[PDB]
Amino acid sequence: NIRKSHPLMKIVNNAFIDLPAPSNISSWWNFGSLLGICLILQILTGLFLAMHYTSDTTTAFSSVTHICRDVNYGWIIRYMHANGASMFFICLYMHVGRGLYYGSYTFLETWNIGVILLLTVMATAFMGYVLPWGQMSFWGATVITNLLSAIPYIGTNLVEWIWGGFSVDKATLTRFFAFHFILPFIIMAIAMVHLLFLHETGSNNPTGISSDVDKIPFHPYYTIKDILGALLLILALMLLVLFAPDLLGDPDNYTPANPLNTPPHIKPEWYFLFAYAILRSIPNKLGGVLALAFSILILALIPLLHTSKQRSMMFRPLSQCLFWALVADLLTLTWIGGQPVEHPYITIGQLASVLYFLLILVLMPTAGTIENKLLKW
Amino acid sequence: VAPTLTARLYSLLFRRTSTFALTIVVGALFFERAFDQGADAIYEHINEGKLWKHIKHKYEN
Amino acid sequence: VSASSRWLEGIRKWYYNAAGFNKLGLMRDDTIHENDDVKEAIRRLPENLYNDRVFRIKRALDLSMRQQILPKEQWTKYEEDKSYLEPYLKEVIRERKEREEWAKK
Amino acid sequence: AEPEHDHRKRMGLKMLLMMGLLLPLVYAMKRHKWSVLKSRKLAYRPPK
Amino acid sequence: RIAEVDARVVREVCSKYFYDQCPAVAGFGPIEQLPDYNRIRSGMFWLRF
Amino acid sequence: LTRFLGPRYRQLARNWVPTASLWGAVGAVGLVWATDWRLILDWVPYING
Amino acid sequence: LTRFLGPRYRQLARNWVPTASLWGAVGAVGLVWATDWRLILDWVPYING
Ligand SMILES: CCCCCCCCCCCCCCCC(=O)OC[C@H](COP(=O)(O)OCCN)OC(=O)CCCCCCCCCCCCCCC
Ligand SMILES: CCCCCCCCCCCCCCCCCC(=O)OC[C@H](COP(=O)(O)OCCN)OC(=O)CCCCCCCCCCCCC
Ligand SMILES: CCCCCCCCCCCCCC(=O)OC[C@H](COP(=O)(O)OCC[N+](C)(C)C)OC(=O)CCCCCCCCCCCCC
Ligand SMILES: CCCCCCCCCCCCCC(=O)OC[C@H](COP(=O)(O)OCC[N+](C)(C)C)OC(=O)CCCCCCCCCCCCC
Ligand code: HEM
Ligand code: HEM
Ligand SMILES: C[C@@]1(c2ccc(Oc3ccccc3)nc2)OC(=O)N(Nc2ccccc2)C1=O
Ligand SMILES: CCCCCC(=O)OC[C@H](COP(=O)([O-])OCCN)OC(=O)CCCCC
Ligand SMILES: CCCCCC(=O)OC[C@H](COP(=O)([O-])OCCN)OC(=O)CCCCC
Ligand SMILES: CCCCCC(=O)OC[C@H](COP(=O)([O-])OCCN)OC(=O)CCCCC
Ligand SMILES: [Cl-]
Repeated sequence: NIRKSHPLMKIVNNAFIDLPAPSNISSWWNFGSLLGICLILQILTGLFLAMHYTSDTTTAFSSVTHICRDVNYGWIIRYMHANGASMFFICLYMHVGRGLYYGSYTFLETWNIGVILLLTVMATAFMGYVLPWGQMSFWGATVITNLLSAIPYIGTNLVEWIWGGFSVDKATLTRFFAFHFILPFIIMAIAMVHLLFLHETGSNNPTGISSDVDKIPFHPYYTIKDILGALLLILALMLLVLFAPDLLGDPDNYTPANPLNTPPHIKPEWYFLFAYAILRSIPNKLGGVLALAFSILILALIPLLHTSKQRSMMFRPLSQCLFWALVADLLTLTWIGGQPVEHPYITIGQLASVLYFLLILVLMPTAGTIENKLLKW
Repeated sequence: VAPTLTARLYSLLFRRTSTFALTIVVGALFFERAFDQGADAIYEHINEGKLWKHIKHKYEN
Repeated sequence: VSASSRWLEGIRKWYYNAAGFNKLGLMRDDTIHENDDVKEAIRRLPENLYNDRVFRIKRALDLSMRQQILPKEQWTKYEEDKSYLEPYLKEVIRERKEREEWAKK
Repeated sequence: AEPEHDHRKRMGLKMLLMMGLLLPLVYAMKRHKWSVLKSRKLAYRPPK
Repeated sequence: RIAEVDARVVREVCSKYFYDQCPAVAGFGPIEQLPDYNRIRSGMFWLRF
Repeated sequence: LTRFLGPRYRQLARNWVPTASLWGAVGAVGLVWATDWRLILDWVPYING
Repeated sequence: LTRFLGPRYRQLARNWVPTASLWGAVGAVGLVWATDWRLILDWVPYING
């Protein structure tokens, strides 16, 4: 009873112990806590990397090597932080894909707060990749920051204002380090408002049917299920860190930055390849930059495109096929994103980009309406 | 050993939480010594020639 | 009217089994998404239909937890699916549209 | 280029062995608690 | 037999039948707040002891 | 705060002194183990390595 | 979302169009003022300095 009355523990009790939760939430509901585990992992590893990092352009590259060579277990902390960022995006896309399949977006405040969390984590990881100051770090900063130049009539001012100069330089790296430090703490705060709005309604479940008739307490059922999932997250992370720490990185990033020469085979991190592919399928400068932004911001429109009288796709075969056509289409854009801009990849990437927006805007809402008519309602 | 092994472990060590914790902290102590000892002996057997401590005899001084 | 009607109904029965909510003992109206119109219609259900709706959903959530389905004998037959909630929901919608039409003048 | 090579491989071996222990034990703790629910039986007895 | 009983006898006798034992529970009525069996079972021991 | 000086309170302390003694062994062994305290561990038989 | 198309709703919009027009002047002047927008401020008489 003292868990319930103390002003501080009552918040913990009503969120992790006595919280009524559905009895049937699958493994796809584990990624919520794993996103928090990832956020806490990145803060700890990242904080210990800032104790031995310098944001000077002339020593930023060398300070990272100093970590991986001379700092006691500095390398393992370093590669946990890098691979932890990739694990962060694995969990994000599964968390999002879970909500799309099972209709969890109908929690508008929770969903929309979610879209904000996705964008800030994207901004955080982009700036993080600029810090080691390799070749891909510099030219990654060059390409993505120049996207603002597409904004008419103020673009170059926004770009040069952000750069602190006429190009990416020492002033740009020092501030990206300050942003990369602080932005995770804002994310943690926004993640609490994410959970605040969620608890108003409680969780959805795989059936999309209300579960108030069958609820179980979060403890001990989902404390131990979340503990098991965390051990599997650590397994996935430590396999990368301890057996393949460079598999997800680019070798050119181990050469210091050089503003005078760009590598020929630009390849971003795997978690940006699908959207990189969308942008270059449009040769117009402003058009391709808007398509990039809309490929992510379209998530805010998914609640308005829900046509089915059922919430979850568990009982919607036609929507299921279109859902998996979107995953395979996103897998195609990721593949095209990792290949050079040449025949036939240019045309494949154009067709996949059209299919991506065609599925979300046209096909999937029409499938939900066909399904309603098939059930005669 | 007429009583079950797991049965005698429970009555003596697991019934009280205090002795249930003492068996864990004492177990982690003896587990750490034996696990690192056996793990290192396996990593060294696969790599018997390759390691430095397998070549330190050449360089006496 | 058997020729063209039964082919449409044949495709509906195909989809009904493909949807698979009958495999958990559920009926169609048990799966509808609860918006404000649906909460009121459920509120208006008589005692027996409400209690039956509760147990079927409870039985399906229990199955979904165990990743199981009912034996094939206990599946909801397409011809025996009763749209017990539809008439209440139709009235609730008709009442809301009346309010909205009065709110326009 | 990778002086930590040998040490990382030794750690990788220890990580695999501990996971091979902890994964089935933690899995067993999950099923132990959940068994209350997984074997629960329901019955509906409304008045007629 | 009653006079033989002192505080030690109650602590020993009660621990023999209550402490860390599986109870049988029976609930009837508006029992949505009836705690889960695992939580009831966890109530049969003290982590502090 | 004199109210805790009485026969019941000294019977209560006597019931909990075996438990608190053991939680001291947990913390002592836990501190020695977590810090690799050489001053104490040199005396343990098998640990010596 | 057709329910907002009616005589009452178009009387309501007509009552609030003078207010929304003025809040556009507040934001427009506020944007020009906060950014020192030379494109517009060159035309204002006394501001020219
Ligand atoms: C202030 C502290 C902040 C800590 C924040 C950490 C964040 C959590 C990160 C999770 C890392 C997973 C374990 C890395 C193992 C390693 O790397 O250890 C390498 C060591 C060998 O090392 P050695 O060969 O030098 O011999 C050592 C000298 N005697 O054996 C291991 O593999 C042990 C790991 C077993 C497998 C993983 C099991 C995961 C359990 C989760 C426990 C997490 C604790 C949480 C702490 C906050
Ligand atoms: C954004 C950029 C992404 C770039 C990376 C793209 C790479 C994609 C690689 C493919 C990933 C495949 C993941 C594994 C999917 C397994 C699907 C499965 O197990 O079967 C379908 C399952 C059926 O389960 P029901 O809940 O319908 O009923 C169960 C009743 N027994 O139903 C489910 O379990 C569906 C649950 C939702 C799956 C989430 C996958 C989402 C993939 C990312 C989406 C990104 C959206 C932006
Ligand atoms: C100076 C240094 C001091 C440190 C010294 C070392 C101390 C070691 C811990 C000793 C305390 C152990 C007490 C304990 O186990 O109780 C807590 C729960 C309950 O155990 P349980 O078996 O469920 O019931 C206990 C009943 N009993 C006592 C009568 C048998 O038991 C548990 O649940 C504990 C095991 C769960 C592990 C998972 C939780 C850890 C966080 C997750 C990390 C992995 C995922 C990232
Ligand atoms: C793109 C750029 C766009 C920016 C353009 C500039 C916009 C300027 C603001 C215009 C909005 C003014 C509206 C307003 O004043 O209302 C808020 C309150 C209420 O005023 P009040 O006189 O109390 O009652 C209003 C009644 N009325 C309208 C019938 C006369 O009035 C106030 O309280 C406002 C004055 C209080 C100032 C103190 C609060 C600021 C934070 C404290 C900073 C100093 C301490 C660190
Ligand atoms: C830092 C990033 C995020 C964290 C830490 C986080 C955390 C969580 C947690 C703990 C839950 C409850 C447990 C669960 O469902 O697994 C949850 C639920 C949810 N999240 Fe997030 N989330 C994040 C980002 C997002 C994003 C980007 C979206 C969507 C665009 C989103 C949408 C949702 C939805 C719809 C639910 C409710 C799911 C349900 O009830 O079935 N979240 N989130
Ligand atoms: C959501 C949280 C975070 C994410 C996703 C993230 C992601 C990243 C990524 C992808 C890199 C590039 C690593 C590389 O190329 O080697 C990086 C580097 C870095 N991060 Fe973070 N980070 C996060 C939080 C933090 C925090 C909180 C700190 C400090 C308190 C931090 C400090 C650093 C430092 C110093 C580096 C440069 C060293 C290096 O390149 O390994 N990060 N981060
Ligand atoms: C890590 C990374 C990044 C991080 C985050 C990030 O967000 C998003 C992820 C998904 C969708 C939208 C945004 N998009 C790139 O930052 C960086 O410079 N590159 N590579 C690079 C090289 C050349 C051009 C562009 C990018 C990355 O892949
Ligand atoms: C330093 C450890 C402090 C103690 C924390 C702890 O063990 O939590 C208590 C529960 C088990 O106790 P109970 O749920 O049986 O209730 C028993 C009450 N008589 O354990 C869990 O499963 C919770 C998961 C906590 C992981 C962080
Ligand atoms: C409160 C933080 C304590 C951390 C102190 C510390 O760094 O511990 C190092 C010593 C090492 O054991 P030693 O035999 O080398 O002895 C070397 C003596 N310098 O281990 C200890 O002595 C741990 C003592 C714990 C007391 C609370
Ligand atoms: C949304 C952030 C906008 C910030 C853009 C900016 O840096 O503003 C600079 C210009 C300066 O006015 P100008 O006459 O020099 O014109 C110089 C043109 N480069 O002021 C503006 O034009 C403000 C325009 C506001 C539109 C929202
Ligand atoms: Cl480097």
